[PDB]
Amino acid sequence: ADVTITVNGKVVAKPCTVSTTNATVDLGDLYSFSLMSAGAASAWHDVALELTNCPVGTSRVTASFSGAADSTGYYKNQGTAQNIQLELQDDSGNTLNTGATKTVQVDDSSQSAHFPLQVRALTVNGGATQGTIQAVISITYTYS
Amino acid sequence: FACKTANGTAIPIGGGSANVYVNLAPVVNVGQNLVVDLSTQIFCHNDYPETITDYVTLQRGSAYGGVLSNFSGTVKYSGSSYPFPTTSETPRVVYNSRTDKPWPVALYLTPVSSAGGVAIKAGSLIAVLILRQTNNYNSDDFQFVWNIYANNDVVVPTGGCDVSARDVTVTLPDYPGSVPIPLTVYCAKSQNLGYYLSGTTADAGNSIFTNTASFSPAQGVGVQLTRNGTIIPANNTVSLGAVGTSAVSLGLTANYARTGGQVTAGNVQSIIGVTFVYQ
Amino acid sequence: LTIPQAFMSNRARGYIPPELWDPGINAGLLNYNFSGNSVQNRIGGNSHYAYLNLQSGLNIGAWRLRDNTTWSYNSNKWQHINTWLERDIIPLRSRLTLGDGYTQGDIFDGINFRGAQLASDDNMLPDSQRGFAPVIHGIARGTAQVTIKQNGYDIYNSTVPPGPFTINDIYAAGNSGDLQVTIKEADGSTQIFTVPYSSVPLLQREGHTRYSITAGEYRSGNAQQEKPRFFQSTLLHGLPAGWTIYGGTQLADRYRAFNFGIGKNMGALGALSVDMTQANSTLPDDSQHDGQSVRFLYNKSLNESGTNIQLVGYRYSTSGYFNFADTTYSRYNLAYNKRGKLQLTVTQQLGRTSTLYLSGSHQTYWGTSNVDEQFQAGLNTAFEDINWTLSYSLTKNAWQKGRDQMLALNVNIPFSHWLRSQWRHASASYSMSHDLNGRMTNLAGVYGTLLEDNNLSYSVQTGYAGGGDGNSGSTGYATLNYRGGYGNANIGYSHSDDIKQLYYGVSGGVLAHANGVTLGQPLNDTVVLVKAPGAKDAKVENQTGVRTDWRGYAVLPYATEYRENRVALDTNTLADNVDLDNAVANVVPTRGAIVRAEFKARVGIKLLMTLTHNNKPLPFGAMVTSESSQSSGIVADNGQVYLSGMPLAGKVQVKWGEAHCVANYQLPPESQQQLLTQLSAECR
Amino acid sequence: ADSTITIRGYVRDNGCSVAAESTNFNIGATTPVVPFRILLSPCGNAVSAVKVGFTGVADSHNANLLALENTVSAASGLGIQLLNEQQNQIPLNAPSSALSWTTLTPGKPNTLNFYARLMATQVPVTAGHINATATFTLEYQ
Amino acid sequence: GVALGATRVIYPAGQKQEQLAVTNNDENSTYLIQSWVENADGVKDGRFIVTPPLFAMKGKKENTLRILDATNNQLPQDRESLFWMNVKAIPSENTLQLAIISRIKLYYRPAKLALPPDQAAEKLRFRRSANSLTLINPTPYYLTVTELNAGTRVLENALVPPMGESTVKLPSDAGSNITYRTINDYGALTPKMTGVME
Repeated sequence: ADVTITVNGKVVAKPCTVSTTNATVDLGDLYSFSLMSAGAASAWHDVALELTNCPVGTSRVTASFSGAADSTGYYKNQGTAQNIQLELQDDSGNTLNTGATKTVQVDDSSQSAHFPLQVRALTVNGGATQGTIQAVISITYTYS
Repeated sequence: FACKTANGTAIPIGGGSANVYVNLAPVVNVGQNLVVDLSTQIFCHNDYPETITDYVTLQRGSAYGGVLSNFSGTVKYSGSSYPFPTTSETPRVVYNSRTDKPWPVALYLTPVSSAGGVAIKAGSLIAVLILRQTNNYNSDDFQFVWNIYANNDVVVPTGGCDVSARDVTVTLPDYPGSVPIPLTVYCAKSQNLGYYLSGTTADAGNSIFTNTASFSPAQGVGVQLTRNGTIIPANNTVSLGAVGTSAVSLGLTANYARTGGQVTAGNVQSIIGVTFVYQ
Repeated sequence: LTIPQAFMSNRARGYIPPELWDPGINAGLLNYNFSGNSVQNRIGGNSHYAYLNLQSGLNIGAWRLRDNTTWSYNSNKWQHINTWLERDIIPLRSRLTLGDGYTQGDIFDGINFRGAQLASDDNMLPDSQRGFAPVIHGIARGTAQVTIKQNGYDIYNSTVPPGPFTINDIYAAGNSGDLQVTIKEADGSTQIFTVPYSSVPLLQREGHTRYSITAGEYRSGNAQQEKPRFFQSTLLHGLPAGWTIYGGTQLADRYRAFNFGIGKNMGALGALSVDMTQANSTLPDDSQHDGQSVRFLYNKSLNESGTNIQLVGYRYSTSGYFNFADTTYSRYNLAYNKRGKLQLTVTQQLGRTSTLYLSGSHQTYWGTSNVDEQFQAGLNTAFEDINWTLSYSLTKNAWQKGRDQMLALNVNIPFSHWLRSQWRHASASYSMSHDLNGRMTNLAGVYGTLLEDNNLSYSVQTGYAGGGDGNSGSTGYATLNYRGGYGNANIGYSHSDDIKQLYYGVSGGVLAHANGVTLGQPLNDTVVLVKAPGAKDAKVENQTGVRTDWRGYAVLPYATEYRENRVALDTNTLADNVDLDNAVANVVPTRGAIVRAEFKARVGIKLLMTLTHNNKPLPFGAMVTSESSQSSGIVADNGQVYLSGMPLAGKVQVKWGEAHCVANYQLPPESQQQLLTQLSAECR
Repeated sequence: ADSTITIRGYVRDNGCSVAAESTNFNIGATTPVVPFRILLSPCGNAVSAVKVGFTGVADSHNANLLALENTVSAASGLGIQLLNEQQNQIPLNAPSSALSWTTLTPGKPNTLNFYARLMATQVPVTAGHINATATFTLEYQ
Repeated sequence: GVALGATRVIYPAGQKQEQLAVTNNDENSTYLIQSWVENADGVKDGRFIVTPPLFAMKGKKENTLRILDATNNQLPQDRESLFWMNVKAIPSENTLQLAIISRIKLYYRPAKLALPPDQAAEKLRFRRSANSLTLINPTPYYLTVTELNAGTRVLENALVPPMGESTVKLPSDAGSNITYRTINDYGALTPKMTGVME
């Protein structure tokens, strides 16, 4: 009343810390009789990316995926095995190909994010040739 | 008889009646606070001093107008203290010179509040005075009404204390952070002072002010005010001790605070009102 | 008898009958996840944080009850988060959830609530009945052969009886192109027709209906936002000629929204879905408004040039259109609602080893001239094994002034490139990030798996940041993660210019069942229990770090619901006296189910008797059973029978027709050391 | 960048899923031929050539005839002669040196069609039940 | 129909046992699997015991065979040894029935071998005579040469013994250069190579 104070400011989202930096998925030894028909795929393998120590002000985290994708759109195989591609999805049945982004909320009680994913190897053209499978997917996080 | 001022030089309309546009420098003083000092502005002279000598007086009924119309005080008429509003005719002042001598008239206001004030915008009337002028040449006596107008925006103090600024804006750093609020108060006499904040608080303790941001508010966070690391709840009096003519800093420091649950990025804005109370 | 297959009730490939789906076993479930850090600063001192997330659960037959809690300590009380009781309705192909949950943002916005929700499940459909794919209709003069070619490769080959035929088992592979269907008659006449197709996310296969019915109380997580009761129902129905008709409705005390729309698979022009939502909303200030929002989505598959328009979306909302969350505030930017949102997502293939990617979002509000902008363009190059990435990002928020830009260059080089050693499972990463405002950060890191089973994963990355704000510094992050048979653990150390912090954590899952308690890695939604008593450390192959307990039970954290999962034990890791009757089992679990994979591990000396009856070898196929133990076998050539888990000395019963023989043996006491032993016996 | 996912694995090669089909039923009398087939499907990509041979109990009259089982009611001098796709006698109990490599197309199912016919040599051949269990040997390259 | 998990089994010296897989994809068929390992001379000597030697498979089922050594280091330790692994599926009215035997190569590989397996196919040598081509292999590996081409005519496949030789019939209408391919330890085809005379 006698004197007025206008206090302005802003809350901005600061980066968290990444707990899983070099996650790996070992599909094991696959058999070519099960990956012969077109569209045949291996079994789903789960991979989880968790972040911790999210500062207050960061309520959502968006992970962007990137990798070498062949003409089929799935991540290319740098191993010897041919006619095979690496597929990555979330638990919501959404294909997170190269360039795809998924957004999750930050648990207020523990200040931690968690990306539930699942990876497999599938043949689209059919006839998966014998050989090694090796692929790398790089994920970058933007905090909002 | 010609009267003029350097800044406005208002044209008189309707005989001796005229307006004026003069700057205001209200300063808190012991007893009463001066509002307008017409001595530095109004300059009057006699066109023909050798033939006609004028006598100017202030008739009863002169008062304030608008928001000031409910306030009183005193008038320094040629160095004489006369109670205000004018309930009687003041002694006249002679004019028999061609020089633009200053008009010895000062206007005061009686303190009725603790430290509050009223804001007057430019171009708004403040006082309405009734003047009566006679002459030694003959019985030509004429009365007119002078209305005082403001050419600038200023807040005339109503209480016995003054503050550095009536409106203070402070920008906190990004969450989390703090900022000291620049605000000091002084008074004409050594007296105890107490101030309490105001506003729409959020928590049940009346200590966290709601984030009243217009565009993209940051939910779950509000603004607190502290002093010397002590939380100040709203509508709780804090005593400043003995405050004299020297300015005393309230020590207020704005800080962030958490109101609800998850904090979301965005803007934060809180408007707080501090009122001063005598002790 | 020749019948057209259009009404032959043909089954899709990968069709598992609903009677084979396993509800699981009754069990108790726990997931613990403890994390913490001990920060140290040059100015400020030491700080401690800890967070224990505890998720409890219980399966009783066909239900699944789950609960979440978190204990947080800072330098201090439990805090409930969620709880829900769920089951799946097989006859309706649906799933009902009671308690804390969320809706789906297919049509309206995502809404958290605490009520009931019955929604159709897409995981019950076979893998060839999920997504969008045209239903190929045709006619055949006689017994013909139908082959569908996509991108030059035969993806569907079948023999069709005379008469009209329909095919609906096509996999969702619209990104490959167009399906050229050719039907060859016995004489030789060929019928050719091409079906090109593209799908937006809201296109359903012909005859397929998706739905959700939710009734509850809007839970928001905000202390200034009310919790009003609401009912939301959404539906989508595929239709012939590549159509899809969908809609929905939200009803509440101060909100009524009705949405209706249609999508079409135009073919060579790509898929386009248009819908319109009319919302009448009563604002917190008791002011009624009405509005209409129109949303278009467009999707084009890969062309010959390689370009595919993954998404082009545009949503326009009038002045009076408000969301449900807007009217829930307790009696804000309600005068600055959104005018229009434009989304773009495009991908290009620039040769055999290069891929370009574009993404962008542009949100314009009512009243204000501020716009929310987001842009992200990437270029990926493969080379042989050196992966290069050049990314650019541009973000501008409406409530802040200035554009956050970034231009990053990443290089990934496996160490197998430099080598022909434990460094085969390792690689090097170099990042160079430019803020486009003066700042510049270099980063160099080495990461990979370490242990024999590749459980331990290390990652050490140093870096230097400088410029822009003058805060030049060197920062190092070292992370060590581990996945054991009793749970996961992780350590981390982040040394900045001033802040030095240490992160620690341990996570795991505990399963309580009729056979006791079993520890393992953090459980996912569906879990498989490997019951193999007598096998101490048998490696569950195709799983990382999973070993059986000292009793023989191991929990597999992950299993695919409503699909056949193969659970196998590695016989190279079994003890010298343990023989599995069958090392491989198959499980078909439902969502949330804990299914046992029971294995019969005979423990004892393995032996190979040569049985002789009447001075002649025992006949082929004769059954042999141990009396004291439970071992059994079938006589092979030369009268040799192999028995596992036999005692040191006992009796053998032989039966080959309408017992007939008794065999006694006495091995030396030092015969257990040998993996397999051979002996001879006799009969009556 | 911030995180990486390294997917490793191996795709192995396998044999051929072989499905066989049971066959229902003067000197040198030959009955009409009954056809049967051997279906190799699915066959791995690396499976290029295989060796196919037939094994069984040679007849007393001649070693090139598959003898019948020792049935209590079995015809005397009655054997089962196996003909290849080109209607030529398949050498019974042929060694690996005598056997030859037959090629298979990877991916597509492969079929090997043979015929079986009853051969009577001890005329007058008595009446008896006909039963035989032969062995189809498939050796991988 | 039964299917083995591999067309070759490499048995390193000193291992406790090796593992193979059998798969029956027929939902209605029923089989009796009998397995055994014979030496290079085709006589069952009991040097390797496949466990379980005889077991019944009902319908669609995937089972595991454990090949157990019995050599006790009585075999040569300087050259690879060859055995034949046989897996027979007895199926289970005037009906002729067929029992399918699947035959694969079991390569006993002694430990501490000098030449790496990858560089074994490059060390063969050839010599051409009147209607005969002799392949000599000085490596201590059993080398399976396939897709032999002496110019334009296609020659027969061969299995050249370690530190040994083999002979392939050569028609007169043959070219000067010879191109050959071998099959590595994983069952894959090695790249085409050019043979060298003498």
